[PDB]
Amino acid sequence: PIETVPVKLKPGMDGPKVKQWPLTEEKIKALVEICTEMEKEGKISKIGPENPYNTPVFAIKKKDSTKWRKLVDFRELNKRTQDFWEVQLGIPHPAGLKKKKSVTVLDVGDAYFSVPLDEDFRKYTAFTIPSINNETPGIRYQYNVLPQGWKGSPAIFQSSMTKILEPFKKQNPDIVIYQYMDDLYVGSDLEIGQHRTKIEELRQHLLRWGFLWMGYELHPDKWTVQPIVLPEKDSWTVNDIQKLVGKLNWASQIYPGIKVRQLSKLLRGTKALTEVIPLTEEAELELAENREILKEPVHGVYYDPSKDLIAEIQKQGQGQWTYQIYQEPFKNLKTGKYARMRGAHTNDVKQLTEAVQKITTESIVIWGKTPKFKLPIQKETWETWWTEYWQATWIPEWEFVNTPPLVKLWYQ
Amino acid sequence: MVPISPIETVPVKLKPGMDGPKVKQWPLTEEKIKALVEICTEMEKEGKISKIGPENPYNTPVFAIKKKDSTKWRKLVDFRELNKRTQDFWEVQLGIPHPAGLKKKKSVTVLDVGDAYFSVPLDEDFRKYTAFTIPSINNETPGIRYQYNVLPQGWKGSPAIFQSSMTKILEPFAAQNPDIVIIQYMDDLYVGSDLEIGQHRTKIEELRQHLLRWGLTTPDKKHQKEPPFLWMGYELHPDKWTVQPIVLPEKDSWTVNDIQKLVGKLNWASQIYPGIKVRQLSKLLRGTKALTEVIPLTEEAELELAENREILKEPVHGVYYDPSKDLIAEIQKQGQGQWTYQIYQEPFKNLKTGKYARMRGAHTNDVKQLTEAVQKITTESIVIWGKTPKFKLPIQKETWETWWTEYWQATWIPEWEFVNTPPLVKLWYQLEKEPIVGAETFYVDGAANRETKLGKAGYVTNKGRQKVVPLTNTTNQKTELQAIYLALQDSGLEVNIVTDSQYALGIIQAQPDKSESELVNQIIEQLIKKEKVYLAWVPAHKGIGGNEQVDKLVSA
Ligand SMILES: Cc1cc(/C=C/C#N)cc(C)c1Oc1nc(NC2CCN(Cc3ccc(S(N)(=O)=O)cc3)CC2)nc2ccsc12
Ligand SMILES: [Mg+2]
Repeated sequence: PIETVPVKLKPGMDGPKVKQWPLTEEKIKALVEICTEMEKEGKISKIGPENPYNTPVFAIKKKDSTKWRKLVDFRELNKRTQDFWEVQLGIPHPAGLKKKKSVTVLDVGDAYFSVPLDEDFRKYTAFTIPSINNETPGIRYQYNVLPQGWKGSPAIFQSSMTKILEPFKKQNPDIVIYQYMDDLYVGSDLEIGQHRTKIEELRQHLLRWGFLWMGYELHPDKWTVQPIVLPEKDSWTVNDIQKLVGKLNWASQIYPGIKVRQLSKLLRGTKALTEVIPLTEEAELELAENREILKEPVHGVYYDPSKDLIAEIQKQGQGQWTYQIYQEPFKNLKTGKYARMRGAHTNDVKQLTEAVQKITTESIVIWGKTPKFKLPIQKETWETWWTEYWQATWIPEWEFVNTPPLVKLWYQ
Repeated sequence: MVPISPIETVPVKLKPGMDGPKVKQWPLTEEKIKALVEICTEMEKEGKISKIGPENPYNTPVFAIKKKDSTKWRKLVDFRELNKRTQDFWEVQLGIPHPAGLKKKKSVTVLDVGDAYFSVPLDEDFRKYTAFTIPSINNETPGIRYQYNVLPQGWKGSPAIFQSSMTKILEPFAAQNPDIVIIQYMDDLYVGSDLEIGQHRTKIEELRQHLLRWGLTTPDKKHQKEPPFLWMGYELHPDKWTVQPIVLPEKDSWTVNDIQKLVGKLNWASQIYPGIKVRQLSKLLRGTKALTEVIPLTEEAELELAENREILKEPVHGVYYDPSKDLIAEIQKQGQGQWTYQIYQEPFKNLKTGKYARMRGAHTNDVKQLTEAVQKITTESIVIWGKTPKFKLPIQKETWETWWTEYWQATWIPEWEFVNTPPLVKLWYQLEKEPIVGAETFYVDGAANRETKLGKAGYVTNKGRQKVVPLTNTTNQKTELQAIYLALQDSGLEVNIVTDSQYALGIIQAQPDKSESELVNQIIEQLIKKEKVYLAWVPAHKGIGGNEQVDKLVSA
């Protein structure tokens, strides 16, 4: 693969100039060893002061692994790299991947290091290994080959990947294989038993063509918009009715025909919050009609691939997190709820970081792109700690929610 | 002749589209021209510059400057125009080491590398852009035109290219001598180690032997500074470090920049002098840009400055870093959004100190500020030492547990332990999760007319208690808060309150303990007095009783 594909930046855009954030000693030492051997293998080269660009780098440990992995935060370079109409004007996103019973995710990013990078573009991949206390100048490198995490790497490599797969693909024409950045999503409609073998024979298939032993498996038969449910009770207090009317008023922004007139009139007077109110049968009927309305899907909800996906997350307590994915307000394309985030019963931020990664993974499977997150956390807390729990090879965008949303109660 | 390796040249370019400078040489006096001709002649025989023909169309003006007693002339080429057109570089001299991260060094040698600077060649293809012209005597001959072969002083790329070339030169020597440290500071090179003076001196001689490979001669800096080194505003002593003397000036009339260098001295001193406070002195600046405006010190700024004099009365020193011992950070609340901290390994010997000031906002609480201080110290500690310190915080473990388990945001503080040093950070109120049985229920509402600013606020309760208060010069949002305040004022120790104010919920659900709104502060003071408060929200104008009745009362 000696011929490099020519790559350019977007018109009137310079290369990234992103500051390297501080790293602990053990992450620096890990990056020094990794990059020393990458330099020996020709994947990267030292650079001089005539290169003013920079992209941040840190170190992670992938799921169920103890070997340090180098992760470059190419987010700025990705939005500055030319739009890629690869060999086509696009691959239509495989709408059947989200329907398979089992999907295994395979880290294939190491294949990128076989293709050299356009020599005129290498300077824009510059990154710095910082030193502790600025006691030595940072170690400056640039990439000679397609780097993991860069937008152009799957596009430039895909023609090489299309042929590596298609012997496997015509053996199993009902296996859906999808590529997003460094990862391959291989979904089969067969029960786990021989799925692992089918992933393993892909895994050895690839190594015969020039790996990482690793794969995380998902089951997207689940992924819908969770229904709005209303309580079913034999005795309602004034407070219960008030919370119900508030929830229904919120749901009325999403669903047509929600009514709270009969339920509100039960609260005629100035009653103690704990007093039991018997429901009239007009109120029961109205409540029953609202229950029926909430059983149907929301009217006119469609995915527009030109707009951003928005993911909101609420902390619900006791390790529970709710989330909604949408592009337009009250037009949820997907909602969900999480519990029992592994390895962090006493760390809110670790739980949030794992929720972000799982929502992003779901969004990749369903739409082939990552959402923009609205995170219920102060910026300084998130920014200090999220890299400590990050285990994915991509990174989405995020913004911060500083005012407590009233609607946390409605997804409760 | 001993063959020497060439210093690898850095390729340099102009900014895209731009061309080299074309600035006219100013007229000079005959005496200055004679001076510049001699200076450049010796520079030329040393290889620094070279005569060029008339084809070069670029030019940069040259000047001749003197000094007071130095009875000679100085050359100065003003590369301001060329610097505007030169590419950006990796400025590898951005951040400096903090002394508190440094480790003890038994011996330190200083080497002068000022003349090694001129062994760094300038990129051949860029030299043409450095052209300058000595005007001739009486303008009767063509001016002598030169260009640089070496890094011009005053040119944009010279500091970055010089340090990068030296670092590349020194790289194998440092890597194969792990028991020494080397750093470059302007024309000075400092080599420290823990070797006995014999082996140390040997390593220095080996370093000179190494630098000779590139033809670099490095005598030790003339007029040896005996400790401490005066470096980057610090005093580096062999076993202690501190800032250079902090002298608060005596004044009976301060203007806004006398306070702004006061703030800078105190900000500089706050990294080793514990308890420095600057808020009441910094607040005296906000809205002015005329620096000679005399502003009276408030009684609170004289008090603050006085307290700073008492901390500055005696020099204090920080210790250097011992990697074998723990790293500990301790924080204290100072009041008015201010926090101080000390980082140490052994008790009473600080590596460094510091302070944190609350962010600007309408409402806040101590736990959020303490959390922000922790994140700042965490990030600074990773910079300086490469690790998070163990924290000692003035907040009970039970208080923190209650806070983060109930707070609507995700939050986290790393490994920490309680230190019982008042004032302790606490939660000042906690709202109920469920309505209170037997507690009176207040349905509150407020309203204001947008054009006349006339409003009402009040409540009605399940016991028939009622109140409406007329208000002037008010808004919807203020009357909604007023209504809640009145319910708290007029209720017993336990109370259920029902509002339709999303604005009031959003404030109270943020759990502030202080506000820039006096009404919110009054509500906070009432909440502190209660035993149980349940706050419930309902949507407005949906026929909900209690709420509909009071809405009528207050909406004119
Ligand atoms: C080596 C060095 C010197 C200086 C001074 C500049 C000036 N002007 C600055 C830095 C940043 C240096 O760089 C590192 N300095 C250290 N530690 C220091 C070394 C100096 N001592 C003070 C001292 C020691 C011995 C004598 S003595 N007895 O020889 O007269 C006199 C004074 C405090 C700790 N550690 C590192 C690690 C990587 S770089 C680096
Ligand atoms: Mg009203």
